[PDB]
Amino acid sequence: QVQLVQSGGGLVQPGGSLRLSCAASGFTFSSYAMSWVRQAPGKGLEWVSAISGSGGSTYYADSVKGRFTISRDNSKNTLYLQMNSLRAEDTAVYYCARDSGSGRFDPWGQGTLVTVSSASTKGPSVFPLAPSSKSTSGGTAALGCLVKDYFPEPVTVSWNSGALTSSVHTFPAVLQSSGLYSLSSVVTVPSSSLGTQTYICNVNHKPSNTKVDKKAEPKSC
Amino acid sequence: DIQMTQSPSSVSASVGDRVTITCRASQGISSWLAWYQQKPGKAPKLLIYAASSLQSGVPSRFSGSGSGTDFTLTISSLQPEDFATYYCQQANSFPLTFGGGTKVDIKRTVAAPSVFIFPPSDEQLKSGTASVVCLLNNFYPREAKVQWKVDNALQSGNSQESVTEQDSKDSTYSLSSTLTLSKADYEKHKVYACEVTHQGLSSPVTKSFNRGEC
Repeated sequence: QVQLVQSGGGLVQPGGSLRLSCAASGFTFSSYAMSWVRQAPGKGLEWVSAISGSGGSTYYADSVKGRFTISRDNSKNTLYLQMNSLRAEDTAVYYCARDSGSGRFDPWGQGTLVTVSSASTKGPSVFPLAPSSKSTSGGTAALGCLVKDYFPEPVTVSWNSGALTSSVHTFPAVLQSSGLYSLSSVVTVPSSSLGTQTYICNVNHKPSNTKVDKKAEPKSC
Repeated sequence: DIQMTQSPSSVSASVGDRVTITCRASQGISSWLAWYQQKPGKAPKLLIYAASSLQSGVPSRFSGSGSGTDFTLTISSLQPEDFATYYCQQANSFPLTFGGGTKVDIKRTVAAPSVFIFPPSDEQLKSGTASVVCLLNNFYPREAKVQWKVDNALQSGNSQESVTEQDSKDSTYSLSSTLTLSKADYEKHKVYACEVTHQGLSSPVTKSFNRGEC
């Protein structure tokens, strides 16, 4: 079975270097051209580079020429990408791919995430997203938790120790100008419940060993 | 550089519907255009090569056509697993270029968002930053416009949005918008409002709070 297995992605400081690997199995690697393609958050696919089966010809997109270096070890059947002088915009999932004739890509590797950022591991602060005390009962009230200023992902959020699963939306994290992540987890409940029932978000950030239970009790506004 | 324009940017269709996606090249690319399927969090999968040749293992409901500068992808009868983002790619000359992507949606009836606003906690207010959050709950289609106003002055450049993937039960979206301020600026204004425009709303919905009463 034709397989591409990627490794080497991770966190790199701005200006640094990183080497990506794509191990190929199940076909004759030396008979096929290969490419790197990348994908920025929420964006489309962008082609980076290609190399012929022998390694004699290399091709690069304009945005990356001179800065990254694609190479291959046909004896270990592993493609590679040495990345130098890194910038924040190079943060992406990188895919290796087979040129299977007429420019079609088959197979794709699973991709590997490169995050180019200057930051340390930080556990998050958790803040209530609270409605006000003046909610008509019978209506729908929203409450939640703002999970602010952490790196890296993930944070997991459950509600009432897993008992509250209906109407929960944990939003994808957004990267702030500071380089730290932020996300919100929210739940909607009947407004009549706000005086008798407690709502607690369970936040787990495993890289920083942060465990926080935060209650989104409201405020009199 | 060969510019690829894919249209439309998004399509909402029901299971069983026919969907058509176009890819236009700025220059002649003969027939060297491929179509790809990418499901969320997964690698792209080859669907179509040489504009019209079906890749092995790809269902027969997929078809490609076109030449030169004008190309078309057709799914004759949409099936649940074909929800994905679809990309065209040219292989005529370097650089290789991709279209902007087309996200294919699952159709349901129009649903207006429930809108909620959350002031920052006093805890946050001790750290020197203020986050005001506008939540859009359970709406369809995805297109909605969120504008923040602080004492009726339009804010720009200080909010961020996040949209959920489509719900597997009711096919709606949710949006979180976080407006970020300094503590001093938050204490210097009174009325904070998030204004929502959406296809399902006959008029803009505004949710607001007064900081001095909180």
